[PDB]
Amino acid sequence: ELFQTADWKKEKHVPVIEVLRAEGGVVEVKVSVGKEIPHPNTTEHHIAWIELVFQPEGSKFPYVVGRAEFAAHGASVDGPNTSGVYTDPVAVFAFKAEKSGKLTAFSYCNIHGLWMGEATLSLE
Amino acid sequence: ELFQTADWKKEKHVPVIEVLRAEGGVVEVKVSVGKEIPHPNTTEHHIAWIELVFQPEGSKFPYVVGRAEFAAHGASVDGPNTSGVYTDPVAVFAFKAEKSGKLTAFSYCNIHGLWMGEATLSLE
Amino acid sequence: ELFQTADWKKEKHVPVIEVLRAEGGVVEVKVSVGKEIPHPNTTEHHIAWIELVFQPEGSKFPYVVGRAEFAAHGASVDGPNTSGVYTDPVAVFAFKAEKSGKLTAFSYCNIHGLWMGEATLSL
Amino acid sequence: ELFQTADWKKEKHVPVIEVLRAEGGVVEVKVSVGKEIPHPNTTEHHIAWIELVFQPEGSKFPYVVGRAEFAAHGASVDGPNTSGVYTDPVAVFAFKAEKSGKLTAFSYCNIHGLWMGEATLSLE
Ligand SMILES: [Fe+3]
Ligand SMILES: [Fe+3]
Ligand SMILES: [Fe+3]
Ligand SMILES: [Fe+3]
Repeated sequence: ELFQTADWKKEKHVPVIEVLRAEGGVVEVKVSVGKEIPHPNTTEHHIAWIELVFQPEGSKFPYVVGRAEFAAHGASVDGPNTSGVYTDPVAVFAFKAEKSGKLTAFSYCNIHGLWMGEATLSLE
Repeated sequence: ELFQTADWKKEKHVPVIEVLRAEGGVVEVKVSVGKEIPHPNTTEHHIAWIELVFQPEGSKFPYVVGRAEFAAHGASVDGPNTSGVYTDPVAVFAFKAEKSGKLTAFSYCNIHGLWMGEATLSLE
Repeated sequence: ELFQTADWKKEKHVPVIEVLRAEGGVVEVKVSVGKEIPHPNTTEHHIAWIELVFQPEGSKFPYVVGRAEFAAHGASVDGPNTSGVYTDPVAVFAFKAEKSGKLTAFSYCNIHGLWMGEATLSL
Repeated sequence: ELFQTADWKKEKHVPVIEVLRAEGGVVEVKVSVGKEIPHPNTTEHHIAWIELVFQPEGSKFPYVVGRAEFAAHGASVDGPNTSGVYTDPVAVFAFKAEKSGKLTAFSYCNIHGLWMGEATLSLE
């Protein structure tokens, strides 16, 4: 596939999905790349975005929940890696849901292609 | 002007910026629309996105930090407002920042136009 | 498989890729959904975006070329399907390329899930 | 103000709006940065996106027509400016429009901040 699923040893790209809460009709999911072992974030090499998808049990189709773009990577008029602003690739999606189902996240590294992570959403 | 800046009495559109955390050279900034008086989120009327901008003091130009798209609004093959999935218009942007500066957020209601909120990041 | 690849009879979802120009590696690629048999575009049911990916031959990784979001679906303060403005799901991606390779397009319908189309770029 | 409107001399940033076609109730609008004098497109410096907004005359609010992201700027595992792939900052937006009205375009250079362009759609 275009969508890579297994991280290499020394650099992490697979978007990791953490269900922070799922009860009372409401869900909070954090998705990150390189949470424990940071991926580079330079003008030349960085994670550009994460998109989260959710398919409720019994829904014939999945739904895009949302997308987070990480847009600052240090560039400035003074050269690459000079602005002191770098957006970390971690996003929090809050959404209503009524059933459990499957979470899929996609992410993109500007030089290492496309990536997919997956997790079950158990709604209390 | 195109970017509206003062809420109306009954429905809330101005994006609200909150610094949640600033430690270790990383800032976490929450942006939300309607945290207190919730904006509608239906198939026909919803907040589509929030974009955050940061201009460090002394920087000649502002930088986009990132953009969050809130993509689920209830639509399904069964009709509007039936999928049970609605993305809340709240995002958290985690970024490296070296200096105090000005935070500006833009947001969009699909029927009520474009909006802007502003806040100050003070690092000392 | 989240990415559907085969259209239904009555409603068209697969992003169709047309290379308009590939000369001197100045490349224009049009991508559309429902070009000949239009997909609905209402407040309730529409194509929300198309994304184009290109992997040059010899490149170990693919690159996102760009993404086009189609944001207007007739919503207004007067009700659904009243603004008079609807964005058609067609985009043109202009880019430079040095080698031939593989194009992949992705698109999304707010109710019928995710879709993929593929084509070859021959410079 | 954040949205700059007047180009410098050496380098063009203002997005230029052109109505290419208007028939059958559908309008095609091209928006580009640097069509005469091209803006740089390097791993370090590039136009990242253009967004188009349309407000039909008599409509109390504007509508975002759509957004185009130009995501490739030469980065590869071989270093900056080595992939062979660069996305030109030109987009075409095709949309149904019933009425004349005002077109606004926004664009972003990753080191030179935010930009605005304006034009009139005349349908008679
Ligand atoms: Fe990487
Ligand atoms: Fe509203
Ligand atoms: Fe559909
Ligand atoms: Fe520039």
